[PDB]
Amino acid sequence: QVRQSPQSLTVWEGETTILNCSYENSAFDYFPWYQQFPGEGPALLIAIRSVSDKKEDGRFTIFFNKREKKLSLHITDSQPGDSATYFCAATGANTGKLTFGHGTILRVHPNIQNPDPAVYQLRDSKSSDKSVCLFTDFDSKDSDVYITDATVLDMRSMDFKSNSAVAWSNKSDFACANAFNNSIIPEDTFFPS
Amino acid sequence: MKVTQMPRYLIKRMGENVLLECGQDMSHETMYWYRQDPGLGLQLIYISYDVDSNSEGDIPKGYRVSRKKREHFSLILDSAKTNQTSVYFCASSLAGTGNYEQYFGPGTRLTVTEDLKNVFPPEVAVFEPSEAEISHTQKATLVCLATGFYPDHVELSWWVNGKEVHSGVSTDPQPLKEQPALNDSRYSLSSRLRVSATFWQNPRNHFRCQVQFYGLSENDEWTQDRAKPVTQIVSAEAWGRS
Repeated sequence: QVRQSPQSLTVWEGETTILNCSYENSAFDYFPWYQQFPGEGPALLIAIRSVSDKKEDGRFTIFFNKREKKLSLHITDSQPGDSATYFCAATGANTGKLTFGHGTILRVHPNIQNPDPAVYQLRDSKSSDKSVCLFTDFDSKDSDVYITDATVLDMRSMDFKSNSAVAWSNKSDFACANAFNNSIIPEDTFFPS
Repeated sequence: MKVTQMPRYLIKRMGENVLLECGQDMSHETMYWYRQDPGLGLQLIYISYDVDSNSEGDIPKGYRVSRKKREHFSLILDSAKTNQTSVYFCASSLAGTGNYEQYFGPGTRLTVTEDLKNVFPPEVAVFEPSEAEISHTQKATLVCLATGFYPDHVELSWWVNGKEVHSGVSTDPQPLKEQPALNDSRYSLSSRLRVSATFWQNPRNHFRCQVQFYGLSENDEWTQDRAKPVTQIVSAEAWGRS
């Protein structure tokens, strides 16, 4: 068993990401981390040996603590392009194959230079009752922005990569104020008519 | 130096034979088949250490493997089950121990479905930018919604004036179930394209969101009244407006 925590993590550009791992087999002696970008296969990123307590490669650093059988990957100065799933893996002289942890999903929001939280309703270019609410800078947890009744009759999707969220409906009575928890969203959220 | 996989997308009915293929040009001795499922990690199905030297991984049940050339490694499901819906990755390394870097293919997303009548192409709609956004920011965000599709095998792109664009595009990372509580739920995906207010305001400009859907093939039988959900593109287009 190789165990990672957390299952997923959301960070801001610039912040230090810390990814935790632990292992039960004290016969593990080699610990590579694999990085998997969206829609791609995993790729070897950085590895350390049991004989060593710290491995550095630019922005990426594995600290390794043999005794508590714990290690962690640090990414200083996190970049949007670091958004990926990170797998901690382990093997020893006397363990077959390579043993992967279940991975940590990392999402890095790009920095927001001038926050403009705003909600706009957009009409379908083709004649219908359909509309979309577009929430710019909605994050200036993320999904708490949404009303998830039971009432709204909508569908919802957030884009961590552009700091935006949408919600949409086929109901012509649909209004963007009822899609969102106004108590929780950014304080200066603009709702132009 | 690359690992290749074919096909990239697959939709099969339960009980069918399925063949996944992996190539590799690095003269690597060892090859691997993994599957990747939500929450679980990379799970090893079979490892191959030399031609006809295949060894079980942790989850070999329901799978068979073929290594007749050093450059290829085949994964076979003799009778596909719905719980074999997954993303399959092959890999290779120089020799078979864990100490060697594994090079992974780009993946095959396989969906095994109880009945092909569950397969639906997407509907696509483009939403015109809000005038309130244009007034406030001098920029105009179009939104594309791809809805109602199954399986979640799509690629969305934007075409402006007949050319694919990437600049100012942000697409949802993955399709989302419309009804997360249903195994056979259909999916939606959204995307935004942001341009300047003057670019949107030019009635000469046109903006097409295109979704490539990967669906049924010629081998698949179809008797339904509705159109056969084959691999196809579905688009929606809007024109700039003074």
